[PDB]
Amino acid sequence: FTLSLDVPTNIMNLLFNIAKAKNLRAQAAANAHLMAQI
Repeated sequence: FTLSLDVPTNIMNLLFNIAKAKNLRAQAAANAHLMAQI
């Protein structure tokens, strides 16, 4: 990334999605250590 100033639409969407899925699974699989078992 250009000195940390590399957040284009092609990246933003990806980053937004990554953070989206990463946080989802983080607060799901890492919050109750059994919320992602079903």
